[PDB]
Formats: sequence, C-alpha cells, structure tokens
Amino acid sequence: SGNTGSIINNYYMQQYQNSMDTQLGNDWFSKLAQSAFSGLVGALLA
Amino acid sequence: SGNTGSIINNYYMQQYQNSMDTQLGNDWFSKLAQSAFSGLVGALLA
Amino acid sequence: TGPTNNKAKYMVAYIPPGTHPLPETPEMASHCYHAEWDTGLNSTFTFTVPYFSAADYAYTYADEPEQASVQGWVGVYQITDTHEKDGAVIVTVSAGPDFEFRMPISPSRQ
Amino acid sequence: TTSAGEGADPVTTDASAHGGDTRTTRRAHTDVTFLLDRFTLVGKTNDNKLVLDLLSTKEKSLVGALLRAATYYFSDLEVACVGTNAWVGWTPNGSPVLTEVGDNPVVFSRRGTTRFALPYTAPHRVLATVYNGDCKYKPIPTTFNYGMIYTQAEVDVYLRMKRAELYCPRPVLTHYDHNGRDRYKTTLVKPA
Amino acid sequence: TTSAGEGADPVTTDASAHGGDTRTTRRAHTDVTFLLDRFTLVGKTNDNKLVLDLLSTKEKSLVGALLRAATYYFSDLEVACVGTNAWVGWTPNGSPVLTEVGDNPVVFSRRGTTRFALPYTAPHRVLATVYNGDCKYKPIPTTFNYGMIYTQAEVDVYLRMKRAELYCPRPVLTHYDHNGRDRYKTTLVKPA
Amino acid sequence: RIVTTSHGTTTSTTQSSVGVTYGYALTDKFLPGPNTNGLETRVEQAERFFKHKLFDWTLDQQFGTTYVLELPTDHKGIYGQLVDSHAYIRNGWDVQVSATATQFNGGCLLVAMVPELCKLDDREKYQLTLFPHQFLNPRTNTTAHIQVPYLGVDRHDQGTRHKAWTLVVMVLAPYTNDQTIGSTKAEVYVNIAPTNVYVAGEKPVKQ
Amino acid sequence: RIVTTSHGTTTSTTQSSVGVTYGYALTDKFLPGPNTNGLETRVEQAERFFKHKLFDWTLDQQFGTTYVLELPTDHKGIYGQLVDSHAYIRNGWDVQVSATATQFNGGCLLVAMVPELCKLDDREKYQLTLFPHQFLNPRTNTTAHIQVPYLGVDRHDQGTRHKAWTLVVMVLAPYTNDQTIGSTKAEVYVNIAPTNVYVAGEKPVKQ
Repeated sequence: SGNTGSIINNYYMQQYQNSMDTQLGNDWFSKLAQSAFSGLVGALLA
Repeated sequence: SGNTGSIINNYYMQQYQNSMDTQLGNDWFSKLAQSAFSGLVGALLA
Repeated sequence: TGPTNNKAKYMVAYIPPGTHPLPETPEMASHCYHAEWDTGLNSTFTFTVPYFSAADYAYTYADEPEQASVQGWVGVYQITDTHEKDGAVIVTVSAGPDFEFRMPISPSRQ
Repeated sequence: TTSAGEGADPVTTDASAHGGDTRTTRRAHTDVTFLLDRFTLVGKTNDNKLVLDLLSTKEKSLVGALLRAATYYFSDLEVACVGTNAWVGWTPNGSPVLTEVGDNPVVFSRRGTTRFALPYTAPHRVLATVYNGDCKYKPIPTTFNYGMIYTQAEVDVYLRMKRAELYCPRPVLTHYDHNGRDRYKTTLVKPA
Repeated sequence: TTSAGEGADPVTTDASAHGGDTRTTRRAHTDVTFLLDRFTLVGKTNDNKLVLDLLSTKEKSLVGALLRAATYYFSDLEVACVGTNAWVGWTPNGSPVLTEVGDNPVVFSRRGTTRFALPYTAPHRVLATVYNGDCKYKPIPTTFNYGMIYTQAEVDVYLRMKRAELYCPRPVLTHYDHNGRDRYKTTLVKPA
Repeated sequence: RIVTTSHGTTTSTTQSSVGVTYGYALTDKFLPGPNTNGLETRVEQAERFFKHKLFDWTLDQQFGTTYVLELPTDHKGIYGQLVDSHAYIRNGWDVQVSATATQFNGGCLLVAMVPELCKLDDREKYQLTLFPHQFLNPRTNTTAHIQVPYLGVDRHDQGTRHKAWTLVVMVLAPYTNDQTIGSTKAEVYVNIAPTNVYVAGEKPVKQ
Repeated sequence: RIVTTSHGTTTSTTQSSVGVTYGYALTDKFLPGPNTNGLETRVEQAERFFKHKLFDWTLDQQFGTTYVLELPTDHKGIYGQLVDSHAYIRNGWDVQVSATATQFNGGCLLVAMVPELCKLDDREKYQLTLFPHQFLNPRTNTTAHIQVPYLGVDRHDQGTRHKAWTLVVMVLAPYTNDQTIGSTKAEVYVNIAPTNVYVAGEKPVKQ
C-alpha cells in the first residue's frame, strides 16, 4: 500500500522495518458515502 | 518494445515506471501498404 | 429557509463556455441544461453540474491569460417569490459520484 | 432531487436525470496513504537537535495540510537529514533529553544525506493534531511525539509518514489570495 | 504495370517482371518506437527552469525530425540533466509556475547527471506537433506539455521518448545543401 | 404530491401536483401520412422546456378576466430554429402553468387548452370546462399540468400562422388577501415543452 | 464509372468516378467519451451536401499554385445552426471535388485533405501525397472523392476556431489548351457533406 512499489521485495525483516500492530479481543466514510441517496423523491414523468 | 533490452527485468512496479493506459467500450499504414497492387494490369506474354 | 407561508420557485442552469450574453432571465436561461423546482414539504433540492469539455480533464487552476471561464458558468435564478421579504436559500457543494482529481502538487507559498 | 435536508443524510446524484452517463473514475490520487507517503521538509535542526513532531510540518504544504485535515492519526516514520553533517542519532518517545546520544541508535551520513526508518513510539493507540485539554474555547501533550534526533551539524530535516491512518476529517481551506478579483488565476506551465 | 494512378490506390512492384527475386528484409531500424527511444539534447535550462516541450527538440536531429514527421503522438518520458548541479525538481502538466519546487518531486544528482522517469501528464488523449487553431493559413496550446523542471544550476537537458506512438505522417525534407552541384557528396568515414 | 417532469436536459419538480390532465387523447401517436412523402423527420433536441411570464394575478381582476398565449409562440432556442430551416412542422405540447400565492390567499384561476380559438364571447366563458383544463386554487395547489396532442385538419402546418392551440387562463374567483399574511399578487408563469416534433421540407436559413 | 453518393435529401451522380479515397480509417466510428458526460446527441439532419466554388483552373497558374478551404467552413444551412445552439461539436467529412475540363485539355491538379494545416513550405508541397488524396487529370476524370474521419487531440471541438482539416487543391502540371477544342479554364467546385455530427452543450440562440 501507499507510495512504495518495488516488484521485487524488502530485504530486512518486518519486525525491524515497521512497528507491529496489536488487536483487542472499518472505513466509516466509505460506508457513509456508499449510503447516500442517489434516487428520486416523488414521481417521475416522461 | 522499443530500444530497451534487459534479459533480466524491471525492478519497480509498472504503476510507477509508466503511465497506465485506459480503453473506451490498428496500424493503418501497415494495412495500407499491405493492400498495394503488386500484379500486372493487362495480359502477359512470353 | 423561509417560513411556512412564504412560497417561491427557483431554477439553476449550467451555461456552457462561449455562450454569449449570459442569460439574465429564467426565460433565456431555460435554453440551457437546467432544473426548476418549487418550495414545499422538502426544503432541499440537489442539482448535478455536468462535465463538458473538449478534453477528458480540466485544470483546477486558471491561467493568467484567461478572460472567460473555460468551463462555463452556473446561474441560479429566482423565478418568483410570494413576499419580497427575503427567504434565505443556503447553498452548498459536494463531489459527484464520478468526480476525480489527478496530479498531486504542493503549490506552496507566495 | 428534493429531500428533507435537515436530517443530514447524504445525497449524491448523477446526470441521469438530464439524460447523462457517469464516467469511470480512478481515485488513486486521493488515497490518504499514498498522499502522505512522501518526504516533506520541516526545517533545520536547532542545537543539532530536533524533536520529531509531525505538527512541525509546514501547514500549507501538501502533507502539512492533509495531516491537519484529520483529528487523529497513526503512522510509522522515515527521516532524512540533508546537509553536510556526519551522523544523526535518535531516542524514542519518553526518553530524557541527553547531552550526547552516545550508544542510542546512531547512523552515519552517506553522500550528504542520512535517511533511516523508525517505528511509531508513542504510548497512545493514536495521536491527535488538536487536543482540547484544558483550553476552554470561548466564541498538545508532551507525549505526542516520535522521539528526538541529535546531529553532528545543522541540516534540513525531512519526514515521511508510512502506513498512515487518518480519522475524523477536519477542514482544508484554500490559501491563495483572491485580492479583490472574482476568479483567482496564476500563470500555469505553458510552452514558451 | 500500367494503372489508373488518379485514384491514388497504392502500387508496389518486384523485379519479377524482369526476371528478378526479392531479398529478405529486416526493417528493425525503421521502427518508429525504437527510433525515438533514445536521449536527445534539447538545450540548457533558463532561470534554472525548463518546460518539458517535445517541440524543443532540435528539428534537424534524428529525433526532432522524426517526431515532426507525425501530426499526433503519445509517449512517456525520461529526462537527464547533465552538468554540475545538485538536484532537478518537477511539476506536472497544469500546475502553476512556482518560485521553488520544495515538496514536489525532487531528485538529487549522482556523478554529474540526474536521470529520471516520468509519465505522460497532459489532459488530452494525444498531443499534436501542429495545431491549426485560429491561425488562418493563406497560400500550440498551453496544454501541450510534459510539465516543468526546476534545477539548482544550469544544465544540458536531454529527453527520451518511451512507448512512442505516432499518427498521420507528415513530410521529412533533406537538410543538406547541394549548392550548385548535381549530386550531394561529403567525406564519409574511411581508413586513414 | 411531488412530481418531476423531465424533457431532455430540462427538469421540473413541483411539490403541489394535482395530477396531469390529458386532453382528447392519452398519447400523441405520430402516424405519417402522404402529405410528407415519407421525408419528415423527428427532431428530439427540440423537445425541452421553455418558460414565460404570463401575467400577475391581482386583487382587482374580476371574473372573466382572460389571458391567452397562442402556440406556437416565438422561441429563441432550438424549436425556433426549426421554423427557419423547414417549411412544415407538427408537434404536441406538455404544459405546466403556475400561480405562486400563499395558502392564506384566496380565489381561483381556470387553466385550459382550447383549439382553434379565434374568438371567445363572455357567455362562452361559462363553458370553458368542455376543454382540457385544471384549476389553480391557492388553498390547494400552485401548479396545473395539461398534456395535449397535435390537432388539425392537416397532418402538418406550414410554419406558424395557424395556431391550433391557445392556452387560456381566466379568473373564476378573484384573488384575495384578507388574512394579513398572504401576498398582494401572484405571478403566473408558464413552463412548456413541444412534444413529438416532426418537420419536413428543408429550405436555406440565412442568406 | 457512374457512381451516385447520397446523403439525406441530397444526391450526387458522377460519370467519371475514379473511386473514393478513405483517409486514415475505413470508417468514422463514434466512441463517446467522458468529456460529454453522455449528453451528446447526433443530428442527422445536418448530414447533407453543400456546394462551393473554389477557383478557376487557368493557363497561367504554375506548379505549386495552391487553394485551400479550411473546414468547418461557414454554413448557411442546418449545419451552421448547430454552431449557434451548441457549444461543442464533432464530425467527419465526405468530400467531392471537381474540375470540369474537356478531354482535349491537359494538366493535373492534386487534391488532398491535410490535418492541422497551419503552414506549408514550398518544399513540403512535393510530399503532399503522404496525405489522403486523389488526382484531377482531364484525360481521365473530372471528379475526386475523399472521405475522412473526425480527428483531433480532443474528442470534440468548441465550435470552429480549430480547423482540424483543410482541403488543399494544388496544380501539379499546368492546364493546357493546345488542341483547339478544349476550354481556356476549368471551374473548380467542391461538394461536401459533414458526417456523424454529434453536438453537446446547449445554449440559447438569439436574444
């Protein structure tokens, strides 16, 4: 992802290149956008 | 194609190396050339 | 935004480039891509400003030597209003479903 | 389309009402992650030190502006100090300020620039660009940082946000001045 | 072969009428793409700036001449600025002219030359080498460009067309001067 | 009662619709005849809305007051161009008429499309209801909508001159503003669109 | 060699055809793009022949003499109306050019459709054959016919200004009348018809 693109790869291990994410126990705006009304209120003619 | 020839390859991804082409919804001159008359008008003798 | 008893009727049009005397009347403006609507139970009306141009993309900025809008104009007219005491119409703008930006630039400074 | 705008439910329309189509769109350039994934110049070091604070980014630059368009964010970081200097060193979020880095991560220069990669080091799940903590508005905590660098000489510092995540959008205002004119206008690149 | 030449339908003949053969031909060297895929020197920068306009190519050079042999074209581009200078920067087609690149793509020099690759950035499906727009002939738009570069110092600029496509051929004239002589003649490379 | 009528790139949304009145036919089916030799053609680009102010409905106008608009009218758009390029033309009409008054006003206008209206006596006004029509009654609606087909002794008309249809708006009950919050007048506007336009017999425009 | 080309209500019959020259493409296929948002429309009524006198081919004109006609040209018919009603337009061209001389005259004209013709040097004239073309040679024919597609960096043009195509007729060999019965000059006429016309972006005509 992002603005990095080497068809080949990455030389150093993941635990060194980046921080490791953790979880306990999702794009609000995409969903919000998706939900917009795009129809027609009332009746259409011709 | 062109004047580039590395038996091996290209290191960076395509989306970075070049612009991506798009389509909507072919060599005129090759065709034109192909279509030229190369025969003989009239009758041949001997 | 007007009170219940104040009624009006509006219209908005997209005027293409090169149009000459930009229409000043509903009557003249009716010759463009347009939409007319009146007040009632629903307070809000949404209009779609289209994309016409010779090219597939347009510029976000305007070159210094550019006398007229290369992309035309949008005119909002009031055809009629019951009461001359104003009725405010809040205008707002959002990206259409097929809108798109390309070529990030940091235009930075002065 | 008429609608009951008061409720604030989104409305997005085509040109179909007027007989139109919809073009194919490719929004790769408005992708947040892609956008922030570039080096931005934040300035020069001070006494050969610089706290890594993303709020140091120039607010009118593409990155400075976009970062500020979100209330919360998270990212890893890359740094590049350009200048004639021998070595850039670093300490994580929460470490005491030192007189000399000695023994903490140190990286030597190579052809006038030193570039290296770092991990998010804050103690919070995410950071904020604004924080209404005891500043009663009437009509930034110590912890919000990515560490500190120490250099051998003065240099220009560049930051690059990696793996960026943004939450809760905020306004992005135009910064050009209309003056008195109606349209804005500038000289765009043209064949001479 | 006799023919009704008026209709303009092509006619291409062998030597077979006279008893001849046809040799095997390999036209790799007249391939348009191959031909334009090389670096051509367009000149030096000005105030350490240069608009990337392929029409800047020297019109008597192999590339300048061939590019002009087509009405329309499309290609990606590679740039190389040779000279003693620190860094070449760039902005795409349609961006306002700036005082400093700062933050837009920047590339540092390496052993006296800076070479890099770019994408076609115009808003048109293809560009033209000529454009009869309001110039009534009696017996070039702003948009036609590949962006602009900014440098740290004066340098020689080279352009290389990649993935080239040409449409609608135009004339290619000889540029040597016969003087009064019938044949042309020059000194060709020979063993000394 | 929200209804959006659209023609071409033009739309019209009303929130006080009272329905559409179809006059003499449910559709304007076009049956080509021998008068055009099969050379007629449809020009869809012309089928869009155009607007006009008809008059101001005021307190002094009394029963019988009549305003008319003969169709085809003068057009400064595509429809009008047809008239310069072709000798013969035919089409129907989609008519919307409005009188924007407050619900605290009173009175009533009768809106009708009358064919071949050369003259009208005052007694004949009591029977205008035999023609396709609708009513503008403030307490109820601010919009009227009548749709009529092409009509005539001939399959086509030779460019204007002959006005097969005339829109007529007449005061039945006078406008009132006795409740303090009403308006003192109501502007009357027309939103019309030609339908099924077929033209024939091309001639040079200009010189 | 009798060929009748017809467009709309206009026909053209020649008895000295030498074929049609298709330039750069066998057809002008219209592929709608995002620049029109799908609002463009075809206006077939415009696709018909119009005529123009280009010049008189005479005995004094020498090799290199050139007459051009930039397209689109001024039109006093339907096509011209499109320009007043719409902001954007696109179309191809079906071109017929004639020079009526007797078979006892001599000489030769080169007829070509050149794109983006801003300027032409005299040396470039020797290579005009790289453009779609045909020849007018009295001994053989009095008609030329070239058909070309819409061309341009943009899918549409903003009404004229930009002349993507320019018809060029140039003397190759000078006209002669050395056999007593020939004519002293040949008038050169043009018969053109726009093809596949699609317009978009409507604005008001008049005022």
